[PDB]
Amino acid sequence: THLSAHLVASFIKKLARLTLESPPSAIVTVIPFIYNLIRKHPNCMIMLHNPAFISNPFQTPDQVANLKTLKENYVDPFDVHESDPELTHALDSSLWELASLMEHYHPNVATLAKIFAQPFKKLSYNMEDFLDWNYDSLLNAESS
Amino acid sequence: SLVVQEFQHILRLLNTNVDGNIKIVYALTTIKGVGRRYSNLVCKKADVDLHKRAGELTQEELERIVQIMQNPTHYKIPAWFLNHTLANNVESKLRDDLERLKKI
Amino acid sequence: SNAYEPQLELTGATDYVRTLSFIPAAPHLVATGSYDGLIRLYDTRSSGSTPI
Amino acid sequence: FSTSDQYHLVITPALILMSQFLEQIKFNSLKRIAFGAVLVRIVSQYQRISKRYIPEVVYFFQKILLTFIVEPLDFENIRLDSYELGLPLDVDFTKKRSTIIPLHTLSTMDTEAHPVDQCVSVLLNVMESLDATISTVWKSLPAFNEIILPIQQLLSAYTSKYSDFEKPRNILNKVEKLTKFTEHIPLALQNHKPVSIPTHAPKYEDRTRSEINKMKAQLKKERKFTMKEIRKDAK
Amino acid sequence: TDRFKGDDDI
Amino acid sequence: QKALPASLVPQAPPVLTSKDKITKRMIVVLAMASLETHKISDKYVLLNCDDHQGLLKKMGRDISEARPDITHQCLLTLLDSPINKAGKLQVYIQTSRGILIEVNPTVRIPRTFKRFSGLMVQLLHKLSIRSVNSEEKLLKVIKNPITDHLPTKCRKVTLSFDAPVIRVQDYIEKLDDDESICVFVGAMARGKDNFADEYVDEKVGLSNYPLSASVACSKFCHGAEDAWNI
Amino acid sequence: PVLTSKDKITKRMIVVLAMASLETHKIDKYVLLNCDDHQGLLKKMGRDISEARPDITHQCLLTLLDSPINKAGKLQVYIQTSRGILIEVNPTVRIPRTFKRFSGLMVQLLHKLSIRSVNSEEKLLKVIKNPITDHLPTKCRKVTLSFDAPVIRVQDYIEKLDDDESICVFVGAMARGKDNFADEYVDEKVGLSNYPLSASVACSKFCHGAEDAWNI
Repeated sequence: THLSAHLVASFIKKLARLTLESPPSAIVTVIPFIYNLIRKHPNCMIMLHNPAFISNPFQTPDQVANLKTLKENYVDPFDVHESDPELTHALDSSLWELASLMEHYHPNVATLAKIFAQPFKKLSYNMEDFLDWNYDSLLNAESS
Repeated sequence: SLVVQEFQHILRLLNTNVDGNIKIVYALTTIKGVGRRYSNLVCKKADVDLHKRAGELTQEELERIVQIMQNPTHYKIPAWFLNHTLANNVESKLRDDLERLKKI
Repeated sequence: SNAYEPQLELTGATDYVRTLSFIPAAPHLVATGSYDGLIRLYDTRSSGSTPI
Repeated sequence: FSTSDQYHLVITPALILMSQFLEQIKFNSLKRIAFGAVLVRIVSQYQRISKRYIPEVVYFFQKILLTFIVEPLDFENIRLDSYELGLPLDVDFTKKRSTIIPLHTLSTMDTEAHPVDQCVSVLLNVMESLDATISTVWKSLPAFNEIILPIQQLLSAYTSKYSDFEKPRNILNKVEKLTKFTEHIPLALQNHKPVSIPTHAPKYEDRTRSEINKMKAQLKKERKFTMKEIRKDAK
Repeated sequence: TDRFKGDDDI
Repeated sequence: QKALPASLVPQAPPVLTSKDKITKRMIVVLAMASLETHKISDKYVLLNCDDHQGLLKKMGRDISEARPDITHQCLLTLLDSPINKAGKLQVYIQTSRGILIEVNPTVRIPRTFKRFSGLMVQLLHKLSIRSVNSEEKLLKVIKNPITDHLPTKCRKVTLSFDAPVIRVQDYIEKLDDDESICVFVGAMARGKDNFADEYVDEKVGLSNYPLSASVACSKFCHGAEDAWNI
Repeated sequence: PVLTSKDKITKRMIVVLAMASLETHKIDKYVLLNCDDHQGLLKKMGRDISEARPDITHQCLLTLLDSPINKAGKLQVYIQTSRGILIEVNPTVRIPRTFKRFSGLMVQLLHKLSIRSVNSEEKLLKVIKNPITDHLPTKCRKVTLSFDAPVIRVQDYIEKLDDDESICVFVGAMARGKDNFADEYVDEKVGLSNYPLSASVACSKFCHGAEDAWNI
């Protein structure tokens, strides 16, 4: 209960890059974990989407041009080298890694990232129920 | 800088769903039928805090309370804790009798 | 008395404001301890959007 | 069979089987290196017809490139299997070398007599497969920048080490024009249709109970009337 | 749930 | 620079009934509507112009007057408009005889006129019609007057042809931040535009040409949605 | 001036009621296919009961013709029925406000194949043959109002339209059915709100957007 949003941000981003280069059973075990952390600390929904970049129809071309200048001048400020999780600027970067894991190939992985695409309905997942998944087990499940 | 604890939503008990964010005695009264003093006696027979909400009270004491509330005879529970034809005939009869009087 | 709107909002912090303290002599000066360190000191008769 | 469908009764178990083959095996032999290269080729054909993403393939590219030019401070995050097999500055890089030329059982039977010609052959085979898969998938995936960043760093290491190959240089310019073209705007996944107000339908237009009530009404009415007529007659 | 279909019948 | 709300799931906005008197909204009062119920003899039935004119003449009223179809289509376009989906208007039918009818923004009206007429006779005799889920009353006959059942800080304007035309988005954005708006729409077939002069503050017009009442309601409603950014 | 299919130059608006259910029968006289008036009839015919909705067609025509852009005379109405027959409606028509008189007028149109008034100078309802592009103007921007399409502001869209480019809009008047009726003709699709609309409010929203765009 005493963790900074910067801390949860750093761990979320590092686990995102490991999902970017990870085998699928690790994906199965890790994306309910990111859901549960964003459920606990709801302030990371800014990195799941920064709505400052969403354009409304009901606004002036002045603000449209402001959005264009922001879109061209934007640069990702995340640092992967730094060991300090309070100094890694992980709170100003999104999960393109999890957008790609949305465009994974396996169907169950595709559904378990549609759970990111959908609104945040429920709160717990029982990671001890999502944890025991290996190649032999998923092969036997698909064959049965 | 971490601390750590020692939650569950609406639970089901004998074809009846019972909520979590209220106290235990009112949970057992939303159980269909039984009373407030019976819930008090079941709770203080289980020897728990009476102020805790149903999100607490972990599964071992939960099944203990379910066992006591399902088998009361093993726990010395006292017995104050459980829980047109003639119309047509009289219509026809009084009608035809007073009809005959009306004719005479 | 007017409990519908914040009489004076106070922003300019970064992450998880969880402590604050008024100061005895100054009845207008609010110290506010955030969670990234960086204890802010605001003066309420100013704008208050920025710490002093 | 048709691979392009989402779920297949035999292909998706075959997909995860070659996935396990792509990942779990140990890299001690050029035989297994060529086995992984032709597995990379067959999954590249599968995604020529299907167009999806595989992180095991991009990790495979990382693993194969670093186990070829292991010959350690630049990439220690890979945990390789063989440190001995490296290619020193003895490459001929001639265009008339052996191509990918997949003769499967022949190659896998004469692999343990391994020449540097065959090492450069399987290397360039992985190079062409990586170029094709990048051009069909990687530029379309949104995380393309951080997906291709370790591959780009290994390629810059290749160029700084050798400065004689051409296909790495061309892939560098291709991914350079890709990262100059893409915009890299942060996510906007959570933004939904506002739900509407709920709607409801109106309602407009027991025989035993009905007959009971009708008989009660009959009894009441006739009883009251007979009493009134009795009292009239009596007065 | 209902969206521009009219209503039911008996 | 500005944090997100903790809940970002979409939730239905609460239905605006006559009980609540704070939240800014729009009210449409289809006034001088023609909904009379007659008894033919074995059965009661709502007066319509086209089909039953010999007995309408036996009453002696005007076939030109007794027309509920225009109130019907006004109700259709109103309760199908997007602002009803957003939950920001509610409607009241002010019968020519004197009834006040509160219509909740959740009701799903039958669209064929015979079903609507059966609904209307059941309403005007039973005084209430409940949902098929049966926990709420959608069509409630309520008591005069409308000022007794309106929001406290409201503006009451009439839709008259002879008033100078204005732009509805301009008027709505000119309104205050909690000052609701109530438009009196003449649901007569043809007649004078001076029935609510003791109710209203001022009269407005929307075009140099006369309109159908459904088109007038649609114009005002779409201007309101354009103002409140829907 | 009164606009017609023969003029294909001036800036105008064209509405297309796609798959609009206008079907007739003879029982011993004629009858329109009303969804509520008869159900065993539709079950004998095997046609689906929840499809024939000339009431929705009537609502759309009423709102469109009484819209002020119609009184200013800047549009024209084409109805492509479910059976493949094109119906042309001019902006000088006073349509019946009753569903029964509308039904009689439609069945008489279907059995006369022409409608002219007692003034008899120029027709009002013309039965003519598919396709529609023979009667469309030259520079027509073709849009379909679909829900799955992105949302737009009609003011910005009519502003981004060209100078003399006429605009044609396609709305589906069926009860249930997918919006892929006119992809062979249409350029693009748009949506109007985050809530699913209906035919009458769709054409009313679009005509009011056009009214405020062209300053009527």
